[PDB]
Amino acid sequence: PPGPPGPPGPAGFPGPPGPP
Amino acid sequence: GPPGPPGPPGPAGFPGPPGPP
Amino acid sequence: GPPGPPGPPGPAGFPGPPGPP
Amino acid sequence: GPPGPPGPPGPAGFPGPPGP
Amino acid sequence: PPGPPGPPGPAGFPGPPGPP
Amino acid sequence: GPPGPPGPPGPAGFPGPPGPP
Amino acid sequence: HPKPWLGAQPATVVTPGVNVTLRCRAPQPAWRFGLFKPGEIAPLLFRDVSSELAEFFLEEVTPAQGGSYRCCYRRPDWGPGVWSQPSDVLELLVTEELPRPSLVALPANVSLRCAGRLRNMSFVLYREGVAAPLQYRHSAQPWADFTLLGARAPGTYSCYYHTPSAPYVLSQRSEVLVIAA
Amino acid sequence: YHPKPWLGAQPATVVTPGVNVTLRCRAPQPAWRFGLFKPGEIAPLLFRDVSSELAEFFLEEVTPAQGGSYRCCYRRPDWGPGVWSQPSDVLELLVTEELPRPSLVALPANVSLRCAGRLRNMSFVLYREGVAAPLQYRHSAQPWADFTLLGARAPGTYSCYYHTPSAPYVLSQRSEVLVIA
Ligand SMILES: *[C@@H]1O[C@H](CO)[C@@H](O)[C@H](O)[C@H]1NC(C)=O
Ligand SMILES: *[C@@H]1O[C@H](CO)[C@@H](O)[C@H](O)[C@H]1NC(C)=O
Ligand SMILES: [Cl-]
Ligand SMILES: [Cl-]
Ligand code: NA
Ligand code: NA
Repeated sequence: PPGPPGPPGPAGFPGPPGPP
Repeated sequence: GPPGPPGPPGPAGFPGPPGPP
Repeated sequence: GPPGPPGPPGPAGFPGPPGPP
Repeated sequence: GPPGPPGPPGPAGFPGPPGP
Repeated sequence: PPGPPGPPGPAGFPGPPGPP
Repeated sequence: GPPGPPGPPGPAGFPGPPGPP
Repeated sequence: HPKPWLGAQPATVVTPGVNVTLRCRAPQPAWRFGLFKPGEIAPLLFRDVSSELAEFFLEEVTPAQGGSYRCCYRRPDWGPGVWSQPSDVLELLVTEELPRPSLVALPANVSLRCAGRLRNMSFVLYREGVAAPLQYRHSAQPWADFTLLGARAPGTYSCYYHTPSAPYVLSQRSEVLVIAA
Repeated sequence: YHPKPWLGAQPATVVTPGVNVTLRCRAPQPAWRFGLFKPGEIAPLLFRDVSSELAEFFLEEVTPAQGGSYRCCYRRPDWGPGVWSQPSDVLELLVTEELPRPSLVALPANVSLRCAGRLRNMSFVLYREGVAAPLQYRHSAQPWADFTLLGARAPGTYSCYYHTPSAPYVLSQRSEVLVIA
């Protein structure tokens, strides 16, 4: 049988700064 | 046997800092 | 069957909140 | 500099009055 | 340089009166 | 320049426990 | 070789659900930054910003995601399996509420020690019938001694402690203390 | 005639700079010399033979400049001076740190979003703000992927990116946000 799914990839870097 | 699927894509990042004045 | 590779990193987060009025 | 952020919530109140 | 956080909030309202 | 004014006071706490008899 | 630096944002004491960021800084350029828990088989991998700055994003943490984290960096050049000296452990606490403090009178003014078992907390003291906090100080040490004036001292008192900045973690309120006349 | 050889790349044809890439040339008939062809300069590069019908080339920690159109030819000494096989199909190698951001739009009571780049065979991944884990992700062969949103729970702010299916992952810049009302 095929293996289990691997883990999720890490979380990305933070978003761009908001409007004023 | 075959390896499993690749893991799902990681979460999108934490939200940004607040904006300027 | 061996476990899958990790997923990819996620993309950048969503933009921050507005700055001061 | 801008105004500071809000303080934390206070703690739970004092215990009620002895009733009947 | 933002000001300090405001003071800690007040404690909660006094409890309900005690039972029989 | 100057520090900003202080923050607002926090919210009140949840009310207290029942009294004693 | 020499050990890196590992810090956390927005705080090392957080409520559950908060997004935490661990940042490791190497004192010399590296390729990899491992995050080391105790109890884990292989370390987890930071995401590089620079050769001396990497990040590990803890998405919406849970209590068990707390504990003792260390950072080691390495270069491919060093060879397999070898890492730098391990960074100082960053102790991360994730709880919805902090252990309640004790409020006691100490060994004519009167001093009241609100004492918990956690450092770098803000200690607040309440009088009953008086809404706003009576007194508060930041304490590095896990306790705060509040002095009261003898002639306005009798009354009922409680205290709690909390982290200094949002997202706040608050201690359960201490038991009530009565000062008699 | 001298039918074209087969030409493949490992671990991928799209990689981030610094990745050790291996090229394989396979010939339908036996040969000696396997020659690697990059429009620049005139003279071709040699493979390392492993047998008469398989030769390999190892591109050390590749740079963005080592990317581009490659073909492979094989020859035998008896063919005479300067005679090569029919060239293989172009192997397009792309070496980049980050892929161009896609556009994200809602197609003209269910709602469908399209995430579109220019590059073929990528996974596309749909994200909604406030939610951590990817909404949907699907692989595609066209430069885009359609995702269907239940009209009931459809308004909100969305973003998208795409990536390579396997490690070493190269990710695109994420799209500009898309607000549904
Ligand atoms: C590339 O290969 C060299 C040896 O040829 C090795 O030292 C290095 O670790 C490899 N780099 C990567 C990213 O695999
Ligand atoms: C944590 O970050 C995710 C994105 O990865 C976001 O959806 C979520 O709202 C954030 N939570 C908090 C409490 O900031
Ligand atoms: Cl007195
Ligand atoms: Cl009590
Ligand atoms: Na880009
Ligand atoms: Na996919």
